[PDB]
Amino acid sequence: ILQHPDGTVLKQLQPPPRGPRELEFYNMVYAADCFDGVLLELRKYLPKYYGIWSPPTAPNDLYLKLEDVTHKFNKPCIMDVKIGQKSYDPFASSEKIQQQVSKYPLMEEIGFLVLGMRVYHVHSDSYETENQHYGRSLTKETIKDGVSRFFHNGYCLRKDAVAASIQKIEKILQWFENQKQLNFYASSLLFVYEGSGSGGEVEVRMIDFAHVFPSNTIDEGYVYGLKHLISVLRSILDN
Ligand SMILES: Nc1ncnc2c1ncn2[C@@H]1O[C@H](COP(=O)(O)OP(=O)(O)O)[C@@H](O)[C@H]1O
Ligand SMILES: O=P(O)(O)O[C@@H]1[C@H](O)[C@H](O)[C@@H](OP(=O)(O)O)[C@H](OP(=O)(O)O)[C@H]1O
Ligand SMILES: [Mg+2]
Ligand SMILES: [Mg+2]
Repeated sequence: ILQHPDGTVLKQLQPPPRGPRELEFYNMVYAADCFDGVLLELRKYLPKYYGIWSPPTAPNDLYLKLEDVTHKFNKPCIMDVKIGQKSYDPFASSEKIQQQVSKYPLMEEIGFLVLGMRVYHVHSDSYETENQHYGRSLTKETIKDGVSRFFHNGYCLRKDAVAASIQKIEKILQWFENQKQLNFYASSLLFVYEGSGSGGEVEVRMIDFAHVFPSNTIDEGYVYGLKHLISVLRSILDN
């Protein structure tokens, strides 16, 4: 992921089949001649898409040019949460299924996995980061405090950002409850709030679409993960 001063990011296409699939997902959603109401609504929850991009001198090197969801923030606090009960897709091999379940064998039970966070601490004007091993170490007993950490700025819990997050996730859940044409595996929600007195800006966007597939069913694992995440955030409001 390359961050560009124009308010965009360039995401390098992953090797096939993942990179090509993510490209085609964005092309499908953002097709200029799209009149599918489901897809037009989905656009609101994705980074804006500016098409495929390559360097002028390197047509081989393929990127997606996307809105930088963090651009409007002064001190963005960022968390990436993988959503669903399964982080492997319908065409995964036995080995891949085993790999993915072994990365986090609680995915079926919890329905989400924190991939990382970067949190602004007001007292020290500095960021604290957690890597992939943080979320993979969370259990049912520790998931609430694990998530809470994202919203704690060193002196208080940002319940404003928690409540805003619930409200934005709820609109995404509504979209999911009103479509049966796409299932999303190994995709994430990106949470951003303002760390730096009306810093009430919050973003929750869907990202990472290397494993989205056509379907004829509600995405039940995704819905389960969103509901559980909402449940956890709601309990944090009682702290
Ligand atoms: N559109 C975006 N705006 C801001 N940050 C982004 C955006 N897309 C990705 N990122 C950041 O880059 C990280 C990795 O991007 P992602 O699409 O998940 O790639 P990967 O397929 O390598 O997991 C995310 O966790 C997020 O912090
Ligand atoms: O973050 P880590 O610990 O390196 O582990 C990776 C992580 O689970 C990725 O989400 C996954 O890609 P997919 O979500 O696309 O499966 C990747 O699979 P890969 O090794 O097959 O790329 C894993 O190696
Ligand atoms: Mg990702
Ligand atoms: Mg990915």
